[PDB]
Amino acid sequence: DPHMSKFTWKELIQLGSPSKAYESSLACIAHIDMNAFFAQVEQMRCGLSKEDPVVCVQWNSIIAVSYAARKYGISRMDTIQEALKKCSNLIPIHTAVFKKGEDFWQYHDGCGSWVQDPAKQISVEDHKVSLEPYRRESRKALAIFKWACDLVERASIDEVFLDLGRICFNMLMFDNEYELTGDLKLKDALSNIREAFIGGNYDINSHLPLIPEKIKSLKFEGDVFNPEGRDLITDWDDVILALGSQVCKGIRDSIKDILGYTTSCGLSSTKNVCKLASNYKKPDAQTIVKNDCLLDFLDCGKFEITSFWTLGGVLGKELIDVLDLPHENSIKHIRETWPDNAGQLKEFLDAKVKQSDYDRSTSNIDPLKTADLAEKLFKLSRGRYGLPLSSRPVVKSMMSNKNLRGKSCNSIVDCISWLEVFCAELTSRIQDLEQEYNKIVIPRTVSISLKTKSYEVYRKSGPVAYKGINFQSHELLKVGIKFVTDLDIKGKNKSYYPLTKLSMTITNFDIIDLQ
DNA sequence: TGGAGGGGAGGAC
DNA sequence: GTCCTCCCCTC
Ligand SMILES: Nc1ccn([C@H]2C[C@H](O)[C@@H](COP(=O)(O)OP(=O)(O)OP(=O)(O)O)O2)c(=O)n1
Ligand SMILES: [Mg+2]
Ligand SMILES: [Mg+2]
Repeated sequence: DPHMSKFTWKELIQLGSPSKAYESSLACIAHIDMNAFFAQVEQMRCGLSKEDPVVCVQWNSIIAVSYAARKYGISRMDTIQEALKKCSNLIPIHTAVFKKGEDFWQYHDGCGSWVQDPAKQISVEDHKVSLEPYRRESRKALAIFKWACDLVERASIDEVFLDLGRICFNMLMFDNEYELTGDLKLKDALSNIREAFIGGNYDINSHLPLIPEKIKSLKFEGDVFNPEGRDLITDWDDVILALGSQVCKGIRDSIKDILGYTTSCGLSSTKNVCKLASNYKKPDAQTIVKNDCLLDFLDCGKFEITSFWTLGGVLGKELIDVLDLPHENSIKHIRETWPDNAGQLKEFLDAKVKQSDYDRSTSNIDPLKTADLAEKLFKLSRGRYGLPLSSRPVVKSMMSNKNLRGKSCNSIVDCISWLEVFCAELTSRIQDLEQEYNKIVIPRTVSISLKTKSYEVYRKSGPVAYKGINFQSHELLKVGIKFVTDLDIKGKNKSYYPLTKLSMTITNFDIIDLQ
């Protein structure tokens, strides 16, 4: 019915449910990504400004580039020498490090491979990286996001998704202060829908009324992706998204004012579109993708099917083959080749996998789950694939890793020396989590993984005992030593020392709430 | 890249 | 039944 909204009361009311808000076509999701994160952390640690060309350095690689340094053409994974050729006033700052034989990490400022003095070197032979300064700042940001929003998923060290559903719903229905103009409040613009909601006489399966003309005065905060110049507010999804953009800006300002960090943000009805949108414009920007602009955005030429989370590896490449996708404009191709429903694509997939020709042992497509795959591709190609936000435990796993150069791990005694660093590092991380979150954090399972001189991988995992935080490092080392000596035996008569990599990972934890 | 963190399949136990 | 090994996803 073109006399009514495309959306129902059900879809609007479900914004107030944390468990179901994501499946609403009115969903309002934000993806927020810290700009040049490790470089910003170092900038703030060193009392530097947004104009200083900082780069964060790990061994000889630039692993984060401030926006000031980007103006010189410096890119992530430039070598430090390459970057110095591009910018005479560069401020390279090495990550913090642990020294082999010590049990604490620190910064050695003024030191690195670009320093002439051999007294101010940070040797790859005798140190390991600590990412803990970045992890600490990430946890501080997470606390601010969770204070502002009831459903936050940490997606990586510098990324979160927010479900703004409750905030948007509540603003839409109950906010009596928000002004659209000097003469018009949100409460008056929305008098019809609020009357209906408070009156309580709607049927959940009925469509909403067409939006009132007065709500078209509501503004989006940020950059609205709109190359075709479409009308900004035409249905209730736009209203919710505009309100969400106002809230998101306030949250991002809290991050900036409290921690000092600039962010980019993407706002849309789905996690996958939000993630693309947050990367569209940087630094310090919010890109908003309206439902009516989804195809304009997805087809702008920046993106392919492999741009979507889960599709950037081997499965994505198999799909390119299986679906005969072109090398460019694959998203539009999927949309137009199976234009009506996902059943069209499922039929195509079922035929491909039913062939005796198809190798189930090497494929990453589950032949029993082609309905799910077809729906996922069908909806992703339209910007309408809604995934829930998880919200994670305090920790799930914890790894300490050292890739080894030359003969720096040439025997079991060297292995154990590095394991001692790993155990000190992990125990310190666990202790910090226990204090910060008021928990008991108990490692249950440990995995040792290593690579030989010939790059062959050897792994072993198993249980670790628990005796309290004061014995944690010892308990971890006990298992580490057992596993490295077990693997040494397994490597007998084979190419082994010197190792090229050794790592320890606590792969399973128990977490106990206190208070 | 190195140095992370997430997640799951399936045979071993 | 759960555990261990190996593999695939991402920043
Ligand atoms: N392969 C990678 C990718 C990233 N990082 C680190 C350094 C980054 O600062 C941080 C977050 O990654 P992003 O991809 O968000 O990159 P930045 O925040 O540095 O830059 P942008 O402003 O483009 O987000 O993780 C890393 O160590 N190894
Ligand atoms: Mg970032
Ligand atoms: Mg990122």
